[PDB]
Amino acid sequence: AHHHHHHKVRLDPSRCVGHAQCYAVDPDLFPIDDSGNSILAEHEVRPEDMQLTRDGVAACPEMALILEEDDADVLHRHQPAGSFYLPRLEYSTLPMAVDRGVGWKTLRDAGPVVFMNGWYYLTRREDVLAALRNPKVFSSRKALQPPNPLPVVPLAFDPPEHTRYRRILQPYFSPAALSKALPSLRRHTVAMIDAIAGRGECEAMADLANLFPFQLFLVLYGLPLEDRDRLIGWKDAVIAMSDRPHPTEADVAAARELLEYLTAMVAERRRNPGPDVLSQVQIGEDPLSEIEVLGLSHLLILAGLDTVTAAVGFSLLELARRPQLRAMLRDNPKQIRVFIEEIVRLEPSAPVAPRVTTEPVTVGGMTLPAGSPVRLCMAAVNRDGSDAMSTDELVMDGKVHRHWGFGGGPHRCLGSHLARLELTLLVGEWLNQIPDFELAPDYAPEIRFPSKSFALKNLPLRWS
Ligand code: HEM
Ligand code: F3S
Ligand code: NI
Ligand code: NI
Ligand code: NI
Ligand code: NI
Ligand code: NI
Ligand code: NI
Repeated sequence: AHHHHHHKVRLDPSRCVGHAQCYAVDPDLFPIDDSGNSILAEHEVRPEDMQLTRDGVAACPEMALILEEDDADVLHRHQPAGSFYLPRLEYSTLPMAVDRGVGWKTLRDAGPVVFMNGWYYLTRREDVLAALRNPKVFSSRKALQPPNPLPVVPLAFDPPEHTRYRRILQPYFSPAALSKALPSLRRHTVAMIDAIAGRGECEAMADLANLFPFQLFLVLYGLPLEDRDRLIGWKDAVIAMSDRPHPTEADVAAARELLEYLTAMVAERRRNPGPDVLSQVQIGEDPLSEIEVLGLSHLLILAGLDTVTAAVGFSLLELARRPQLRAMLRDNPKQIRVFIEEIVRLEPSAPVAPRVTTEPVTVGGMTLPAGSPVRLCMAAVNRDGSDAMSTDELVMDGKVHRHWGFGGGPHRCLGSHLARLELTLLVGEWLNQIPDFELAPDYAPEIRFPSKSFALKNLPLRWS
């Protein structure tokens, strides 16, 4: 018994991509810099800190924190294809509409690699996590730019270009940076909840979730608040047309009007820079060009808003069904954060990441030729059952869980800190003013499937 070995924890710097989940477990044990990346220095773990240290190590989706036995001494020194049968499924008949767990289980069980409708889906954690970390082989640039001259900054870039974009942009998107915005975001969120509360009922998607992200976006980036509904309209049309081989005249015009609006905004920020993000990325040691900030602005609008909308809906749905959970969470920011992580783990708004391979690669004993289109199944991995943080159930055990709902590897969601901030604000201020509410009768929650959204079609709520 009494040979109790002590432990040390260290950071593998090549694995950290700044998820900052470790910091959420304990900010003093797991410090981060102004870009949201761990600055933990290797050290002996105090016996009283062992459980929180294990929790932080368990929270990192890149496995970048390593706990090892502190056992160095004078003797023990520490040095400083086989598969030819391709499974095929039809995407559109996966059982997704009612229960994502049943849907991803159907896909997972067909095999490590499943061909559906032109794409190779990688369904298994080993392959997905490895592929996310291997941008040389699994390229984002080859997959994620429409043949559109406006660069999709930073989504459609590989290292080293991608690395520069992340170095430049992460200081503006970190927990430290966004904390300065929180009084503003909280004030606007309180106002939105107050508009809802006095009604006694809503259809939460159309009435709140569809509006809340763009409202806060305008506040964050200093855009005119009266432009919200025009901008939502443009966003909705440009999202809808991305799937269309032959966009309508209304589609083309919507895209043109959004481009013209953002072009004028970006040019004005370059002429008269203020203490805002879109101004400041355009000056300093390594400036972004106007076209780069324009591409970034389009990406934030088209990818950072409907994702939060969808997560709002799932958050309110689950609270509506669970009265005792509502009561625990109210005025409980630490457990609200636990809850929001479970919602993103179980109902990630972008459940797969597309890539194109640059060289042959063997996955599941199967070799995929160079140039293969590949979808990495984050959502399925989040539910693969391989540990207690990976079930199909909502798990409220007081701990921050690792998951891949915000992606992983270098493209890990740039807005992940913001998404968590907005979702925890919403849940907290909803429960503050609307502690008890229920689903309207005869409601069955479903997503629209197959489609470009994994969000609830609607969410009818009622209260007194
Ligand atoms: C719950 C809400 C959100 C979820 C589930 C989500 C999910 C994701 C995922 C999985 C990726 C990686 C895609 C890939 O590897 O190809 C990603 C990338 C990205 N997301 Fe988020 N997102 C959310 C909210 C936001 C917000 C609020 C913003 C900013 C306003 C945003 C901006 C971005 C950007 C700029 C990237 C590209 C990062 C890069 O390629 O380096 N997202 N998102
Ligand atoms: S910030 Fe922390 S959660 Fe992981 S990716 Fe870096 S050690
Ligand atoms: Ni002993
Ligand atoms: Ni002894
Ligand atoms: Ni001792
Ligand atoms: Ni040990
Ligand atoms: Ni050792
Ligand atoms: Ni030993």
